Amino acid sequence: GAYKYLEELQRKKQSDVLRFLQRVRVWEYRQKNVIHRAARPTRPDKARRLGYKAKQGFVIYRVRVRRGNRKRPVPKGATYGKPTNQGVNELKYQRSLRATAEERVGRRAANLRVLNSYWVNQDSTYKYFEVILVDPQHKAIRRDARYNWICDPVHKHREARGLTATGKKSRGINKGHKFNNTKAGRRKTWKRQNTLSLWRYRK
Amino acid sequence: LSIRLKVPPTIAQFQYTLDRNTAAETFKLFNKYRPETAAEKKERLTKEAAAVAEGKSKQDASPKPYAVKYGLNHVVALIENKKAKLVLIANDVDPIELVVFLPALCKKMGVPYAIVKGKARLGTLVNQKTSAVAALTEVRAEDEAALAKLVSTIDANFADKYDEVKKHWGGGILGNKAQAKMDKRAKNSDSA
Amino acid sequence: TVKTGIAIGLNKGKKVTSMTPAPKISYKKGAASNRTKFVRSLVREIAGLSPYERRLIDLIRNSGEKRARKVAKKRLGSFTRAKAKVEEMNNIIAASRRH
Amino acid sequence: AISKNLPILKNHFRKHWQERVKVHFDQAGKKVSRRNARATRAAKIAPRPLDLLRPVVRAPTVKYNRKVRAGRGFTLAEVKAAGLTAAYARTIGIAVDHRRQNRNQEIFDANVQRLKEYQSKIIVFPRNGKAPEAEQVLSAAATFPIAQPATDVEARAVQDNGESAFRTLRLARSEKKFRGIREKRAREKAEAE
RNA sequence: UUGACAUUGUGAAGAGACAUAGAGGGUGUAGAAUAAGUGGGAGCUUCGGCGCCAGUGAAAUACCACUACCUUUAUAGUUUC
RNA sequence: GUUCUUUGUAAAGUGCCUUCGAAGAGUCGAGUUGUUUGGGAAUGCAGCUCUAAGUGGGUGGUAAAUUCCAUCUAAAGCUAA
RNA sequence: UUGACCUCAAAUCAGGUAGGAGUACCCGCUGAACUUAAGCAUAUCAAUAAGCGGAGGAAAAGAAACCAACCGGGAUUGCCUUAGUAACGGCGAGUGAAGCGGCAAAAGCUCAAAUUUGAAAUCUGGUACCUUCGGUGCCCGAGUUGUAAUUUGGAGAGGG
Repeated sequence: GAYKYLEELQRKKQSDVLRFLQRVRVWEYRQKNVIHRAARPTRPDKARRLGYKAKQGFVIYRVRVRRGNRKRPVPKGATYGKPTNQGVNELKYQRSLRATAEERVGRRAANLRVLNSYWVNQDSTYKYFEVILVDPQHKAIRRDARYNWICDPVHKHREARGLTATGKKSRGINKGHKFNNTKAGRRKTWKRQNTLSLWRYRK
Repeated sequence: LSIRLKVPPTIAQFQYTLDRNTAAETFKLFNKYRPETAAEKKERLTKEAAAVAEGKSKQDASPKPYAVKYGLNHVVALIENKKAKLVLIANDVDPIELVVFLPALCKKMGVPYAIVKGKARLGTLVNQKTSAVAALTEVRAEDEAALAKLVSTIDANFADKYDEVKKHWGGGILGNKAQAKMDKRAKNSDSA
Repeated sequence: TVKTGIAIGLNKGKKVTSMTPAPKISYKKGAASNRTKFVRSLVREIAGLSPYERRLIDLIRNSGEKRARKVAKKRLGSFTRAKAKVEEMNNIIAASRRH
Repeated sequence: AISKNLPILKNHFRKHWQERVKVHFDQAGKKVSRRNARATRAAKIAPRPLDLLRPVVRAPTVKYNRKVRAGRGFTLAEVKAAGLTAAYARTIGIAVDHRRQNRNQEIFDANVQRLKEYQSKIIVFPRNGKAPEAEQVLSAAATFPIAQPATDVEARAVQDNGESAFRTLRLARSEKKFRGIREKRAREKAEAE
């Protein structure tokens, strides 16, 4: 309703008036741990258009990880082959540190069902992506009125899916030229299309 | 927020409180105006079964429910239609982002907003737990003089302090052990 | 654009006698109204401006309208937004120190 | 080392296509099965024809001529100017398109007319049971073939009054290009106040 | 191992060198002189001042320029102190 | 093909005129680095600084800018054969 | 000198949930060597072998910020064709996608962005009753930081 005024609010948090409030936002995010218990959402605008109902189910988590890349536990470079392929620190990851906010609390989500996710505040050491979950074994969810697909075996448990809301956040898998790469997947988008299908009735 | 260091110019109203001399008559004024509870409304439906349902009189043979206005972070029709009078502010306010634009929804339209602290007791006269504002558009003649009188009080204690507050920041509040050495240092530095 | 009706050469297309009814439903996202210019005249006036734009409002009028645009150009990342953001600042200054 | 004057093969050879080649030895397998589902799962299950009357749409581009293609519906504008609504067409069997409409005149004067030879040929059975059977047809897609409308016949008299063509189209292509060149100097000449 | 921005607020902050332009001194022997290594000597508003005015003599005093700048100020500001 | 019930002064859909037209908030774009690919001077994925608009933005296999037109309505989910 | 709301906790109860094997096919993330090589790096092999986790009973993808410059186009994948010409590679060995046409299989839908304001109508839990992949009544909690009904880019909502 009155979320139209919240739409304008974007860079006002960094302006010379609410810039002090920016630290107050990331304040509680670091004071708490990784896995804990939360209550009512802090942002009624974002945690709403992803699926909302004033009852007992829609919550907002608070996961805290590092900020950067990843280095594989190899004995100071167990690889070491080609000078271009080499570089244990040059291997600055490639394709996953965004679902991380769910990929670890997915064990805490395997017993539930992740709805969507978003962002609130960050620094230069940690990451804070608040994720909303919905309990699928809850009778209020199994019935309700709108949603009637939660009962059916549908979801992939958004922590090993790769097709999360934070995963479909990117992943251009449309139909155009910029979407012909991962249109099928990784193997079938190459192993299959490059296969000379030879029937019985050969030419 | 408004105890330790500086305060944001967009707010600077949490340090200001209302006296118990005016707030007393304010709470008692909203006492007579409250919707019926769930325990005294569902049973009432069985009483009007032979007057409204079988009586064929939708909202005809029923007294006017003079209910006080309300709404905080969800106000749309009370601005475009100019139906906002007495406006109150919440106490705790967990969303920090949902308080920096509350006085702006009354200053632009010239709506007499009142900086008050509390919404829990006013949540009892609305059959809930938390409340918000309490304006009156269709008030009776019983409390007509008890409503216009408070208008001149709010406008001379809240409406006159907005532009001046917005300019200045706000601070100078003493801390704790910090002022037990800092203030004692300047005393010996000037006149030992 | 006056088609040819025959083989290609000068014009492009065919003489289509369309009835040109109702097109799409979202050509003009912005307009006058009393709500679109009600939020910015209530929310934007609170915070005012941003720290990186408080310096750009002292380069357009002072250092002319050439190099000042280049400063905001690299500040954003493109020049396509130098007429949708910088141009908007012309109405901000006039609604501040002027009025 | 050197293949001399021979066409060097650059296909999927060097790779391990020993177990990669997905051979398909079906065709007739899924044939009969689907046909056992066309005479049962489509005939003795929900007594309705599969291939309904598809909208005769054309296949453009100069690369292909005298072609013929089908669609997914008759839009909403064609249904509105037919006789019934859009929501009512979803109950009968009339195909309805989506996400947009059409603006062409030839399209409107081809699909709407065809619906007149379909809607007036069938009726609507009541929802209160009954609904007698009068031997229906399980083929509405390939019932009324529509080819390309021929213009004038092969008996046109000799008409000429300055054809040129080869000289006209040559200057037409030049005029298409030389637009921001000829008019460029002309605009800078008429501005001489 | 090193550096800028951001993470990370605030401007009451001791002392310098700059990003466009107009004065200030150019003093070694002799010539009462500011003749600064080199170039330019028929000239710019023309009624009028100096055009090469005197003694001395390697260089002689308006004139769009490669120029080393002893010491200041300077409009919206200033990467590291 | 039958028997047994009144949902309902109800619900849904369609036409014309006046007053109108909301659209997700560190997301898109751009720049640097790594990996991958068929895409030719930045296609997809991951991380970081700067950092979007309301008569708007983006794409349509060759970057950018000025004067016109123009296949869409994303950053959310579910969905037979 | 004395009672409430929000946030943060603690059991062995009615009513629920979590930790894996097999695993064709398929999907997300991370990550090698050998063969060929007019010496070596780039590149090919290879968005690979092996290994791990989750979901489904087909999976991924897909009902348009897509594909065209024509006779405007009518959802995804796969077989045939487009298609071995361009591109990428010490232009060497190699890798090599998509659009038009044609064929088989079709019926599509909805949250926030939106206050009934002159009667908190729906959903969850417990008891009783009953026709138990459910319904009615009474008594709580969640719920003024606004739920529910209506509506989905093809327009839709609010009046006469």
